[PDB]
Amino acid sequence: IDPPALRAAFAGPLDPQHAEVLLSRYDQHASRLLDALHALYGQRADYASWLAQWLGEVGDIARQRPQALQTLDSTRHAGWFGQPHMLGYSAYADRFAGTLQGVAERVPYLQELGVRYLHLLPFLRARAGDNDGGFAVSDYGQVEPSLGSNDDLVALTSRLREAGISLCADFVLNHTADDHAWAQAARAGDARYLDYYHHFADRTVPDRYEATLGQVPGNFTWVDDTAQWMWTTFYPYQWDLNWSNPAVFGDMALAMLRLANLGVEAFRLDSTAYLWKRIGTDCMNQSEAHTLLVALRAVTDIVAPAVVMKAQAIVPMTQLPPYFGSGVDEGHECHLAYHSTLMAAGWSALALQRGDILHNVIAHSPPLPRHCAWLSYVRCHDDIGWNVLQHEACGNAAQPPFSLRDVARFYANAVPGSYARGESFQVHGTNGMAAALAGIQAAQEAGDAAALAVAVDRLVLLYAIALAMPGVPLIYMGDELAMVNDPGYRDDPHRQHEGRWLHRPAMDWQLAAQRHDAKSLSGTVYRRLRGLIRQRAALGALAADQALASIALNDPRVFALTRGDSFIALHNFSDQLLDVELAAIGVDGWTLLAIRGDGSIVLPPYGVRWLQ
Ligand SMILES: OC[C@H]1O[C@H](O)[C@H](O)[C@@H](O)[C@@H]1O
Repeated sequence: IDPPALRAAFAGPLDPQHAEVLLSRYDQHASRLLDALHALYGQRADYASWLAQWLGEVGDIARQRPQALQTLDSTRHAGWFGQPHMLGYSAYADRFAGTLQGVAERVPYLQELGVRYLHLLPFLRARAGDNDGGFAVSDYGQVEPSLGSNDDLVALTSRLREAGISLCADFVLNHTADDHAWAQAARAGDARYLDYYHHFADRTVPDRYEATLGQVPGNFTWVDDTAQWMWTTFYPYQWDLNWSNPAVFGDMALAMLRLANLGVEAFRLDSTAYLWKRIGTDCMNQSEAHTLLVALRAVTDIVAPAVVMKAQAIVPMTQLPPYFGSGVDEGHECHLAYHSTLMAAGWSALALQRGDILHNVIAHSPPLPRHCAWLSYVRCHDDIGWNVLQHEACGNAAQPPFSLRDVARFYANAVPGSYARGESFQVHGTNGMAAALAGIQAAQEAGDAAALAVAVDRLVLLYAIALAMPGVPLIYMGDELAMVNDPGYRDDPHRQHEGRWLHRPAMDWQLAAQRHDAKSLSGTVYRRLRGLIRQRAALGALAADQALASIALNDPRVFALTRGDSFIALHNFSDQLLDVELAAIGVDGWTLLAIRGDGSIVLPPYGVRWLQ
């Protein structure tokens, strides 16, 4: 409890030329950091010494932050990630361009699309053999050799930065691969690193925990080398870190800052809802898990304020707001959170031709805290998790119930008339590319030009929705070219049995070349999306600090989304021509060229109209 001594510990390693700005930020945020750490570790006898030692290390890393990034830290404004020009892209570096140097040479492509936020999937050193597509991390401080070197990472972020692109990287902080140095040291008998994990000799403690835990068989894995049961929420080769140990917090905070110093500007906080373990509970979305994130945010506010934290928490709407900070800490936790509820409702709506479901989600979308926004999306590297919509599926006063079962069966083409070509993964989730799910694949396979045109309208409709949202709209690699499924995985050696590869294709650069050709399918999709991106960028009304709402319409097939007080986006989720009367939405304005009026607004099947 000696603030000046802690401040001195942090200040020591800083250089005089760059100590004032840093110390100024420490002075305004350090208290929140110390309060969070006290709540978590304050009772431990080793707390004070650990704290002063770690702060010194933090100071040393702060000092090492390249000048260009320190400059960014000082010039970037809070809320920068929510400006209308922000557009995201998510891809595997290997699938995209093979290696990190390859990705850097494709930046022009990302620049032309209008990308300003690039999420590269797990590219840090991963477990030998199976590693869940990189999510079993074995070194948080080093790039996977098959992808390149840390030098290539620095050259990539420097290049990205020039093009106005912020690299988002996964920070898998809940668990590490079981061949991570810490885990190997544990396996070797080091009690210091064994304690970086949750380990038990008998199933005595594990069963008590098992009493209230939900399983993502069981939550523990026997390990001969440590001769103990290790907590393994996900794959058996992924050991849950012990965040109740101050050392784990310290070292993980340092790893995060080292990544920030390599150019990482955004952190996708993986499985962040499982961070805190307490018997008698489901060990999910725990109070302390949020305190951990508040502490990591305070660390970034001090050392690398240009960076943002994004929660990866695929949970129902009601459990997302706390990720932006609750009560006293609102605005002091994560900057972004995935709006998975919206993503699943978009597809549910499309399959059911029901815009009322989207009115329901937006109408109930909790208002964003200042300087916080949503990561809106259509697809990603995982299966579509329909269960986050359990609550909305029950219906309410305005929206009758809908069937998650039927929605999943429709996209799995397990029902007669479906234009979808996804596959059930495990209500089981759905695998498949956006174009495969919206009808593009089926139409191409039937060589049915009319159906193709309509399928194209459906894909665009879903993306138009994400693009009108407050935050970062994230395009999943290849959707901009309407790439379809990749059944090749069923032929690949050690990849069959992992159905998600169906929607993890290697980037098709020939298709990409066709983007110029407006008569081609890829070129048609690319142009429609670019048009929305272009219009979005010019609408200050779409900035994340402007309101988001939805006007209740009595025609269930329509969805009216509003931003601020000047923008309205109209959507027809059915295959019928219909119209919306100006009365119902109180308008008479300009029709945006996503491509005026005092007459009703006619919407073609699956059409979208942006009005100012
Ligand atoms: O635990 C492993 C899982 O972590 C996250 O949920 C990733 O999004 C998913 O792709 C991965 O399989």
